[PDB]
Amino acid sequence: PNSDLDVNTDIYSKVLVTAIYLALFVVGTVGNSVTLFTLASLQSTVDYYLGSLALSDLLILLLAMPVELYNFIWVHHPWAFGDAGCRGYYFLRDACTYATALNVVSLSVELYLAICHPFKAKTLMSRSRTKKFISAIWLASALLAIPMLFTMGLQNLSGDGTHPGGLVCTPIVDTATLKVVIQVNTFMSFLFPMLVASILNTVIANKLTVMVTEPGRVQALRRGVLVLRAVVIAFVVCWLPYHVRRLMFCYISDEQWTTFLFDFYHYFYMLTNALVYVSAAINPILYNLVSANFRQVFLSTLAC
Amino acid sequence: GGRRPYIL
Repeated sequence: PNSDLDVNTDIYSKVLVTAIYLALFVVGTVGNSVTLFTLASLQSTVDYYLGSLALSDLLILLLAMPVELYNFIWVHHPWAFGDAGCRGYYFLRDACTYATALNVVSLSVELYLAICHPFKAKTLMSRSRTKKFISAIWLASALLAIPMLFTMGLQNLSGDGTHPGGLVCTPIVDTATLKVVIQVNTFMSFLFPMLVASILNTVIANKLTVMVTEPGRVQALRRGVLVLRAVVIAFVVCWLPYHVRRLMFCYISDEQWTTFLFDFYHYFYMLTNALVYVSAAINPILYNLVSANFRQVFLSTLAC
Repeated sequence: GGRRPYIL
């Protein structure tokens, strides 16, 4: 039969996750949309980074969610979006995480410079250079996501490999290569940049206390530190189970895979990817809570 | 021994 590819997650849990996804879609899409409109100097250079983040969030909510919600949560087989939709999906997902992880570190660097060397940053990097750096990050992010264009692909996992219902989107490379391509992503998009940003966020948090006479600059910095602090924490917590599941996918041996671990993996998949869409919806919520100037103008642009 | 997930 062609039931060997059926994923047996109960109907109730599917509805539960769908309700969560749809809610995070509404919160996330609206959140990041009027965030871009709100953004449209140092307060302004930071605007390009926040704008770059909101873009990486809109892409994953508009393009990745409706694809995943259909072919990964409800209808597991067959894959309906072609080979390009298979390769482009995992490409877009990896590229955005790199873009986000690099933006956080970039903000951590620039915020450090705004506190420790405010005169060195007085003759700051031109609006043009910051925009070039935003573009460079995106392109570098795409280069790092290249392996996904070759690691992923369409396979027919039916009995004889002939039945259309067995056409699924799955890694098409050997298990050894897959471990390597997953490791590189886990290191470069998660472990490495977050460890750096955490160290920077530790230094800034201490340096800020050390510093504490014309403008209300110190209030703006405090906003800058705590938002960034929350973003790093929110990024780590959300993406940690995600990377574990991917390692779990390829490091568990074939003789080790039972019917329990199979079903556990797919319920785990729901939770890990739910936190992914939380990560792409939390930022506009974070901006509103702390910055008093931003939240009111946010709601004013929301009515408009 | 048993089934392995094909979804990543």
